Amino acid sequence: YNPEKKEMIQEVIVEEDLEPFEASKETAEQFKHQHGDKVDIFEIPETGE
Amino acid sequence: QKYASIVGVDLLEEITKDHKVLARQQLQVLARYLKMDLDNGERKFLKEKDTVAELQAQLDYLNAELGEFFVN
Amino acid sequence: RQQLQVLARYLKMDLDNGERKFLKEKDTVAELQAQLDYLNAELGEFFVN
Amino acid sequence: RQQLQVLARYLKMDLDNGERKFLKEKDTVAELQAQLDYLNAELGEFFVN
Amino acid sequence: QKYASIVGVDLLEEITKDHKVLA
Repeated sequence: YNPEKKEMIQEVIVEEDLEPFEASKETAEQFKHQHGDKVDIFEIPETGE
Repeated sequence: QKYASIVGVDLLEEITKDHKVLARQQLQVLARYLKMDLDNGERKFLKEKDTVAELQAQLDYLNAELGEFFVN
Repeated sequence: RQQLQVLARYLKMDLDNGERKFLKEKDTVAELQAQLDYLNAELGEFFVN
Repeated sequence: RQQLQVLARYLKMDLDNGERKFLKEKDTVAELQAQLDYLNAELGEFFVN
Repeated sequence: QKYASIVGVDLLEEITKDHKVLA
């Protein structure tokens, strides 16, 4: 804890689609459940990720 | 080298990649300009693959209950 | 549109692969829904429920 | 604009590097102008000229 | 090998191409 640098988080709306990242199956379904329409999740058929 | 200890085990074309990255990114922006959805296809597919599994479950159930002989 | 097509062709990328696989699954549904609608005809709603 | 950005990112090129270095020099000026405005306050115009 | 029988005769840069195709 450095009171000169007190960590908060601001909610922003993605004005334009993000660069994809890899998650586990479990963690991706967790993103899909939260975001609905506003996320796309696709199995990478080699890895399973 | 710590896996090695426990089990007992002892011991050019990244330029063609960096172009295809650029082409991939260039494609994405043209798509975004054309209001074009390069996943719409695969999305609708995954959603139909679910309705099949669902109907195949209903139909596999009735074979369990009545038997092959009666359904044929 | 034309510029997109040539980048796709360069990336060995198939912008229909999605819709093709879909149309081919929509057929296997119609087929299973026919088999299942048949058995409701034969046994009746009351017996299948 | 978007097409430009991706070519830049491909060229490991930094379209802000210029403006960043500038803002950081505009600060060292304000800082030296403060030191120099101070000494005019203390000694006076007449003595510094 | 059938020409060989009649006459009597016994026996990297395809990536720069694929770009120039695109251009």
